[PDB]
Amino acid sequence: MTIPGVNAPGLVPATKKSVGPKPEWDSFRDTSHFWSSEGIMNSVPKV
Amino acid sequence: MSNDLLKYLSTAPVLLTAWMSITAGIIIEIQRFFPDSLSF
Amino acid sequence: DVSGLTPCKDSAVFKRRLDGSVKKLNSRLANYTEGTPAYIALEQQIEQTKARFAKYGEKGLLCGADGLPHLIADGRLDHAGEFIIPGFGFLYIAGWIGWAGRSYLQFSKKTDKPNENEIIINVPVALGMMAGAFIWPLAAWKELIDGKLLVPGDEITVSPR
Amino acid sequence: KVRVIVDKDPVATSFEKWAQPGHFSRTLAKGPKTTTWIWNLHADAHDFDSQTSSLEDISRKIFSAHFGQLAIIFLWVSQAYFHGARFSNYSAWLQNPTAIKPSAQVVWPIVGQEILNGDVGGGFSGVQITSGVFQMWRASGITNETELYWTAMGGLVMSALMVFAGWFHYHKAAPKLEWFQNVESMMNHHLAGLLGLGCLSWSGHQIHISLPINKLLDAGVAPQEIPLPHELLFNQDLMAQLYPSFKKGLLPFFTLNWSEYSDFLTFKGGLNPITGSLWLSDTAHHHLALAVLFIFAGHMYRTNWGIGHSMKEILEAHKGPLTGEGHKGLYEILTTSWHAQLAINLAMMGSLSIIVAHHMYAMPPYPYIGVDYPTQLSLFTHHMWIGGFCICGAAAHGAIFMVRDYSPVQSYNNLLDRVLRHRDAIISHLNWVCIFLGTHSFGFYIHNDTMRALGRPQDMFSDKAIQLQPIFAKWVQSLHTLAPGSTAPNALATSSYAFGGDVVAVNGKIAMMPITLGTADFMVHHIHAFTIHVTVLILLKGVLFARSSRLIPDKANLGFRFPCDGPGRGGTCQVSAWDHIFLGLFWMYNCISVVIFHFSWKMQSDVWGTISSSGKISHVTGGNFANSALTINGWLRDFLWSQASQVIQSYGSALSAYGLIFLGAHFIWAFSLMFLFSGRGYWQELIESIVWAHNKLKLAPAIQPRALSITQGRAVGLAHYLLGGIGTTWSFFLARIISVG
Amino acid sequence: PVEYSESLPFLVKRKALKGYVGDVGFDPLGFSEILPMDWLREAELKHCRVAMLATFGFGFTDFWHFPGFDYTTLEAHDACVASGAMSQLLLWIGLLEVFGTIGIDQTLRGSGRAAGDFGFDPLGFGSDPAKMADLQMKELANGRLAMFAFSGFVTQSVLTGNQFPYLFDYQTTDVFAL
Amino acid sequence: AIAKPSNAVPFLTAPPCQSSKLAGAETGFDPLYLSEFIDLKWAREAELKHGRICMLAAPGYFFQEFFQLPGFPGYSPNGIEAVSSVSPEALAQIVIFMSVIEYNSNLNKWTMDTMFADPKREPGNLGFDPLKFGENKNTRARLEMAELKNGRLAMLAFSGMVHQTFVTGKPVWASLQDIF
Ligand code: CLA
Ligand code: CLA
Ligand code: CLA
Ligand SMILES: CC1=C(C#C/C(C)=C/C=C/C(C)=C/C=C/C=C(C)/C=C/C=C(C)/C=C/[C@@]23O[C@]2(C)C[C@@H](O)CC3(C)C)C(C)(C)C[C@H](O)C1
Ligand code: SF4
Repeated sequence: MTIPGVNAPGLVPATKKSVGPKPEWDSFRDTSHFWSSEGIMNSVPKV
Repeated sequence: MSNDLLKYLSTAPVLLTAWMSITAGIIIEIQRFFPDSLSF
Repeated sequence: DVSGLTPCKDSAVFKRRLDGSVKKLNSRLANYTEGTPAYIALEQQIEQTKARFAKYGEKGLLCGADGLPHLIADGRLDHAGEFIIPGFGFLYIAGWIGWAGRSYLQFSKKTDKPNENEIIINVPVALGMMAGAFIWPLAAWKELIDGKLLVPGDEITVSPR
Repeated sequence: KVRVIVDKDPVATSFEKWAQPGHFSRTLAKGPKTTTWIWNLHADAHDFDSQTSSLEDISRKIFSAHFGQLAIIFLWVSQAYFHGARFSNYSAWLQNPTAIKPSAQVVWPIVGQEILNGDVGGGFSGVQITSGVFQMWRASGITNETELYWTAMGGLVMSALMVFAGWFHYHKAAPKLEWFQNVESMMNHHLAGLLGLGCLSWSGHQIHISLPINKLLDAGVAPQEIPLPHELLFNQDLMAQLYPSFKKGLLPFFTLNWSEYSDFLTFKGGLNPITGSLWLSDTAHHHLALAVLFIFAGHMYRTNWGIGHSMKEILEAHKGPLTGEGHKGLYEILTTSWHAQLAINLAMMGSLSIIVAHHMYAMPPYPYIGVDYPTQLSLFTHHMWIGGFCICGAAAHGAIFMVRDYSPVQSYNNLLDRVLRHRDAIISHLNWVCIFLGTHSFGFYIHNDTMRALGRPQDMFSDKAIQLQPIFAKWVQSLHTLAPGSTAPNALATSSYAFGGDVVAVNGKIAMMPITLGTADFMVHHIHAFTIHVTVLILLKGVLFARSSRLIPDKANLGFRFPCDGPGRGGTCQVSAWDHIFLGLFWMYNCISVVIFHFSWKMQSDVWGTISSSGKISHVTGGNFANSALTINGWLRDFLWSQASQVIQSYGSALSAYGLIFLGAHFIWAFSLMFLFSGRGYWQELIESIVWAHNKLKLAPAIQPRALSITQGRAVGLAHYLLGGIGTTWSFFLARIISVG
Repeated sequence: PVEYSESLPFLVKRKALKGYVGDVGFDPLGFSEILPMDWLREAELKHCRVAMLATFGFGFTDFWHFPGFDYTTLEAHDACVASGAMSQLLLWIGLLEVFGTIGIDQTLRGSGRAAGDFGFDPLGFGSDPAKMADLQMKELANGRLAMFAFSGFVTQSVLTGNQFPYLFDYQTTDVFAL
Repeated sequence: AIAKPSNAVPFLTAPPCQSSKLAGAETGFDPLYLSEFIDLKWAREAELKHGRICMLAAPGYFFQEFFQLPGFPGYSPNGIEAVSSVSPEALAQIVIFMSVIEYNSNLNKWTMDTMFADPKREPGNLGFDPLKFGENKNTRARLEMAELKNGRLAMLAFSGMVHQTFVTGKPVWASLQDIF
């Protein structure tokens, strides 16, 4: 395991995704956990 | 919660329902983990 | 061997039953595609069926002409696990339950309000009685020897004969 | 003046009376001395009129109890929608309704019960449902599961709101009896406000969301490419592309050019050929017209302003020579007594449920519900049973009103008094009607059985030996078939195809077909009449003789439900109106069982089936009703024995649950006969012996055990009898119809 | 004498909000009349504190993350639910919230505990009673700001697809132009 | 403004165990208030018994990977497959030894009332002190508190060892050294 601090960096910088064009409302609505048929099924606890 | 609600939960039907639900859960989980045991 | 029965390991009818069950599931299996929840669930069903049949064969149960296990309950220790061991287990559990009930009744009567103690259980002491009933065979014997298990005969109502 | 007046904080929120079980009743508040106390607790739980004496408190309790019931109903609607969303093949069924079997329940694999997850199509394994909710949602326009999920969450929110309202309207702000007794305002709001605006809103929903989605689905657009309801709601261009009249806007409504909306507001009648169900445009027009009717109706009764009627004067004005004072005092009776209102409302609710059953099968309202034979049978039978139960509740609460809230001072010489004063004539004439009707109707069957057994078919009451034709039913059917041309010119097709016309069919299966009536229909209808008449005899005798009788002049003093008045006068067993209800529940059970058996056999023999390309019609049983329904032997052989095969042969399959429930229902029905035949004295003596056995081991309880009361033994026997019978028929019908259809 | 709200001076004061911190009278919809103030204020402080932690954590995870967790802020929840590191938060926060529901039960029954007081003050900030009222008001102010802050963070992040500022691409130029 | 706050959870009322004389009472840790319901002496008798069993178990579990009883059959370095592989008639004899000790120590006193029917009989004072450390009453409180704390730590430690072995499939020390 990568113990953060001793055998790994304490905090890694996050991926800067760069400023760009916006997404589409349909694009991030047909993947939401409450307004997508498959998103609802992917929101059930796996367990 | 309070002495009153604890007494109500200690009433006979609530206790029977809780205890029989616990017993049914024990039996069901035993069946899940040791299924189809016709004999010892 | 007893009563003309044979073990389920060398039971052609038992094997035929196993193959029939397996073939029935695998048929029902045709409706669903690979990798789906229903497909994997039916695969679990087939595995559990095969495991059950293998376990029944290994356990030494006797299979009759109909090809189903037959339990022998006469006292022979070759088939103790069928009735004798489960029998003692149930007897212990049932005596546990009865002893917990009896001891709680003995407590609840001494209370100032036994009628309300029966319908509103004093759970803190009731759990104590349930725990203490684990040693009921010795407790029952001790109470019998001390004359506290049985109420005498003329202290119990009896109707006009 | 009609106004809102409430009491602030009338009751404190505390668990002390949760801990105290019998707080509500004066007798039970002391505590238990016998096990009868436990039973009396549940028996008198919701008897507010016996618990208290204040009509205000009774009304407040009833109002908040109604809120609790509404919360439970909302949770139930939530369960339906959520299970459809999560554990159902609704998407597959929507893509292919004819081939896919609707299913919205999945069992876990624990003890090998996973076999119940049968093959329902669409790569889904579960228990087939028969509630019609899939067709309901298709009519409503739901095409995806997110919609089902969100309406389920909304239902949960509504259930929580109802629980909060029930708490608030009893513990924080409870109304007054003056508020409760504003019946005129209540009727105005329920006609114009509840029913009228409910119909108006449903019509708007239909016109805006259901017609476009359903028309596109029938055209062939798959659910994925259907425009969403929020798009369809405001996109008038798409609505104009679908229905051209939408481009004209609301000006043809505000000006009285209502004919411009003829495309989406139709009077076509009949059934849609595609879905084999009622036209949704017709349904929208129907609900809109009803909204107008109810909003018009709800402005009748008086309120804070001068205009309006008063039910008191309306009743008091209706009196005739043969009725004395007429309806005087009934307004006071129905404003003071909740039991009278409960009686009337239960009677109407039950009769309305029966009417719903009779109408839904004949005019399938939801798409692809006619071909779904399990759904039709299940809904018809369910609503018939609910109707019978509600009617007997009506009789019971009428009897309760007679026992408790009746008083001659208010009813001196009104219709209630005049009815009580010749109850003997009423009951004797109904008794003669029952004997005559039953003798003739069942003697037709017995005569037919005797002639068949003697080998004399020429002497039967058959369609070809001695015809008993229903000439009036046939005449009415002919009139309804000719109606669309002559007496309903603007209607294009018949109201129902049962009267006559074409044979509506979707794919191979037949959705609706004309139902022909003959000798067997005559016999079974007169059997229905006899059963209804005997049930009315029992219930009406119980209601009329609730006060007293020639046997017990002071029956009202004993109470509503009491065991007897001793073995004197030869025996006064079951003299109570409660016992009359107990006896009438058996008779409505018999009535509804015969009705559902008639429905099942008639529809499988003569309507349901498949139609081939050449026009050959093949029915499930093969039209054997017309010739085998003439004898009790034919009823026993060709219906019970013949159709029990699908139930008894169900083991090892998905219907194994139906087989198990069949056996269990038989067991419970048999178990009930113990309580129905036995008596309390035997069981009390047996309990005495068992109590001796326990006392010998020093474990006899402080709460002494007792045999059940006589009324309780009757109630337990009746409940087990009804549960066993209804469960037997439930399993039998469901297994048979799911297997064959 | 009639009491008017200091935030809605066209309405009469509720009279149920007396003796509480941050009492400008903002309650047009009358929740205090129905629900108890102790329950409402415990909920307010819980939302305030969770929202402060959430708005700090969202921005922090937009910049830095532990070596094992290589997910962005949006997919972090799903990735960590799959990994099992959200169950480890729900178990150790659910323990805390079991103790919390015992506490709110006690204070609603009248134990003596305040609405949101857990006594958690290790470093001694505000141990003087004079500073405690001011710090309570400042806590409420910062938390009620952080609620809107986190709401804007999540909504603008999903709406824009940009990492820290949650601003459209055109908003990083010519936003002060005549 | 709690009148009698708990010394451990100061936003909760004092439990009954806090105002008692058993050892370790001040912490006052009882969020669920189980001391009000359960008999307090009976629970110290259970606490001490569990802690003693667990603080025999945890060193045993942790050192059975390193060491073997010379010549013992069925040995495995990890306790779970060790108990799976060891002959049943050794575990049976261990259980019989424990049962004999329990029965003879608790003769005629197995119920909440029968045990502690005697006022002298203290929670967990079974009388096992061959070396007589208890005669010195100056350090009795120190030793009692140390026994209680060590037993509790041993319960948690044994639980952790067993569940870490379930997670990893490897013994305690191997699982620990494969982290760093
Ligand atoms: C709007 C509906 C309605 C309302 C508000 C009432 C209200 C009332 N009825 Mg009821 N009643 C109704 C419908 C209604 N009834 C119907 C439909 C019938 C016909 C069957 C009756 C017949 C009837 C009689 C004959 C009597 C009442 C009585 C009462 C009063 C007391 C009831 C009580 O406390 O029960 C509390 C609840 C119970 C005791 C539980 C009942 C459980 C039933 C019997 C079985 C449920 C089975 C379940 C659904 C399925 C089990 C499945 C299995 C596999 C486990 C109360 C005023 C009694 C009275 O004295 O009135 C003044 C009375 O004697 N009612
Ligand atoms: C098959 C079983 C059975 C039968 C035959 C009857 C018969 C009757 N019940 Mg019912 N009843 C039953 C079960 C049955 N009951 C059960 C299980 C219960 C308990 C819930 C009740 C409870 C009950 C009550 C509470 C009441 C009835 C009533 C009646 C009578 C209805 C009037 C009628 O049509 O009479 C005509 C006779 C029949 C329908 C029987 C068969 C007739 C055949 C066709 C022959 C008739 C011709 C001729 C005269 C005789 C044949 C020749 C002969 C000389 C050889 C009738 C005597 C009601 C009553 O008395 O109303 C007046 C009534 O109040 N019953
Ligand atoms: C909860 C306690 C516990 C339990 C249930 C077991 C169970 C087991 N151990 Mg043991 N073990 C324990 C504690 C325990 N151990 C302790 C504390 C140690 C010392 C580190 C060991 C060291 C140990 C080894 C080295 C081995 C086992 C092994 C075994 C297995 C076979 C039995 C055996 O050979 O025991 C051997 C028992 C011992 C060597 C000594 C036990 C110490 C007892 C419990 C102390 C109690 C007495 C007390 C201190 C004396 C008071 C004196 C006073 C009068 C003055 C079995 C699974 C074998 C194995 O690995 O099989 C897979 C094996 O080889 N154990
Ligand atoms: C304050 C408050 C409340 C609250 C709160 C909230 C929301 C608190 C949130 C706290 C939070 C968010 C705490 C995270 C901790 C994360 C840790 C310790 C991570 C360990 C990580 C470890 C040990 C390892 C990670 C790994 O990557 C490593 C290093 C190596 C990789 O190979 C893989 C693995 C996975 C092994 C209440 C209770 C709701 C109400 C009350 O009123 C007020
Ligand atoms: S059995 Fe019951 S109803 Fe019949 S006479 Fe005796 S007491 Fe009366």
